Amino acid sequence: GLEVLFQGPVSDEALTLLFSAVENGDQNCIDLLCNLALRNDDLGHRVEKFLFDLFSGKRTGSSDIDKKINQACLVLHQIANNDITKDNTEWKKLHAPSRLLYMAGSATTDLSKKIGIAHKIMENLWCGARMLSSDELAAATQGLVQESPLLSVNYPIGLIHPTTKENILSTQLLEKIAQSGLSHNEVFLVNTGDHWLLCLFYKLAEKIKCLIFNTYYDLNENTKQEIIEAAKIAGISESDEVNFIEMNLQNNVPNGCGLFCYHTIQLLSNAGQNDPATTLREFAENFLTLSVEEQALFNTQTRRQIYEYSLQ
Ligand SMILES: [K+]
Ligand SMILES: [K+]
Repeated sequence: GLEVLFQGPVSDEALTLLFSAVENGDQNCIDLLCNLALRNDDLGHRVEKFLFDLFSGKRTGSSDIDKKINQACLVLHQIANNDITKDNTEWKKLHAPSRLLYMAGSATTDLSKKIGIAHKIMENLWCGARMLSSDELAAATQGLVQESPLLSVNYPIGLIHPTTKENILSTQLLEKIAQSGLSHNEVFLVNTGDHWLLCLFYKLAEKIKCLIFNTYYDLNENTKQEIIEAAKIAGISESDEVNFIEMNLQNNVPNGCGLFCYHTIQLLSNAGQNDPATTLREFAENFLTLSVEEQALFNTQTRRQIYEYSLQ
């Protein structure tokens, strides 16, 4: 029944058939899966994505298919570190930032066998406590909203410039207003040391509303004031109109401030006709009712879905 994988463009159904076979099969089906995702052709590309979507939680799967993927990742790890593969740098999937190389590098805990892999992708890319860089966050948050014209995300900045003490959020706002104006929803991602803040500017019928989403410990009145000063540039009247939503969610999600910024923008993109403050506050409250494992799974899955934008 798997003969259809080699007959013309591969159906989304034929792919589910493949992973159904892997779920119920043994080492042959795993080896077949790896062989197919290693291909340069369109079929290899389709298999590679479907596999990555299951590896990242973008597609749900049985707990049995997750265990097959862990094996596929280990097989690819061994192929990526094999001497034959290293001698043939023309094999793009094994020498470039690919989904396949990322999955391969997630197979052990020995960094000694992830060095070359990491270099080809760009250091421990698979750490669950990585404080996200601005470029990595910029790629993911903006790719996330390509199909949402009403939702605009800006390049991640710091709140205050180190060598001049100037409000950068004040300048980014000014420039965005001059360059394109403020969209229906305007997202600004602002760094305050270790922390990424989600600054959402949204209009409620000719009335600008501001909203700050903090997923760590609460903020200093100093940093809060610098934000408000910037917030007033966008047409916010008095400091009381700025809504600071602050709930620490980063106990079991270390340095996950950028992770929550990403997932938040996704929530806003899929619930367009609603209230941002409610959408976010309900998430943060619901997130605290989850188990340690459900949170650690969010940590892992969001990190993998984020880095996909830094891959080909
Ligand atoms: K957009
Ligand atoms: K705009």
